[PDB]
Amino acid sequence: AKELRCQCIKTYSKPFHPKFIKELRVIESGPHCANTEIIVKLSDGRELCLDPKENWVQRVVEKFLKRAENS
Amino acid sequence: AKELRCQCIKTYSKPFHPKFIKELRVIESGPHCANTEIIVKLSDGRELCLDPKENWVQRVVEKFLKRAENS
Amino acid sequence: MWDFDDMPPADEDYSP
Repeated sequence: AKELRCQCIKTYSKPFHPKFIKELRVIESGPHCANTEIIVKLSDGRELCLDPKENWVQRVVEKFLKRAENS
Repeated sequence: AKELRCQCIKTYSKPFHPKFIKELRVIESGPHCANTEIIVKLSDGRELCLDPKENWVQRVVEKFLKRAENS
Repeated sequence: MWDFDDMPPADEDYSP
């Protein structure tokens, strides 16, 4: 209990397509973060952190849910 | 490329409250699953699988999003 | 890298 950083080091404040997303991850304020952070698996291989502060994020993410649900 | 099982083989048949949920995980149909599965993680450090086929799942999960977003 | 289309990050410090 000394110093803990949020899961998302930074957020990718740049629009891109939902086509690349296969897995979604949402972590609510934890013992390391006093807020909320959206995370996503990047089909390139890595992971990526999105900022719910952007409208395009609420959209590409919304489509993922509507797509994984309709599937 | 021989045999791959879905990330979630079983589900939880006991409705609960997002109060125990701290991290959400959603995996769309992958090379191992031809459908959609909503995984979740409890603060206790545990991981279970929910069935979007249940109405109470769409609710306790919906609250988590509305809670992590309002935070 | 070829996963993209002419596009995800051309930078990477987003490793939770």
